[PDB]
Amino acid sequence: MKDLVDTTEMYLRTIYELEEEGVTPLRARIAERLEQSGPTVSQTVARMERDGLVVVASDRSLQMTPTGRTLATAVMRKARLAERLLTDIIGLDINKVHDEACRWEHVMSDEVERRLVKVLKDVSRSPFGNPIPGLDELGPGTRVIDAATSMPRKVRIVQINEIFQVETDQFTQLLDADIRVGSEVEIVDRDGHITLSHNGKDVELLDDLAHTIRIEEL
Repeated sequence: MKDLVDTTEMYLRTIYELEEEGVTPLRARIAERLEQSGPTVSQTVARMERDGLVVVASDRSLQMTPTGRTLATAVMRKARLAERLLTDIIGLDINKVHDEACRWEHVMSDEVERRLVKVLKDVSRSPFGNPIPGLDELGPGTRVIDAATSMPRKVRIVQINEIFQVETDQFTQLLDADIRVGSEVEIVDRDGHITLSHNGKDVELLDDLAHTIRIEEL
């Protein structure tokens, strides 16, 4: 949980900050920043290149691939929401906030993040002045097929994406129990998702629709 994957996250955060600061992301630069290289950044970077997280450009700068950038962004979002939490609510001494949040970034789930944006006064910037990125990405709430569990719960519909369906029979089925963009009950079992809407009615979705309809926690 934090001694391999989090090394990767630390490296990605460092590259992100260097770009943010207007500094060319060079390996030596990353090395002093993290007080590493002995077990050089070189071996770690080569590993990230294999995983498709970054590419070493012609000069020597590190360019994050789109997937790497998406991961780097989530890490910065978690760190900065942690800083905001540690400062506004916990009240930890500002001189200790940076280091604590650097550890916390590796353990905060997306769900905790969603609650923090709801509980914090302002999530615009961190206490250190930098903007908190990826708030949008947080919330396409999620593919129904994944967000569903054997344990029922309410959620809100962000998109049905009927445009992408081939199996039309369920459109009217949904329309009857309403289900357009409102709370509903989600549940799994024999891998078949059912749904209850504002009108106590059930609709057993077919794979196609279950993979496509996207909800959003509330």
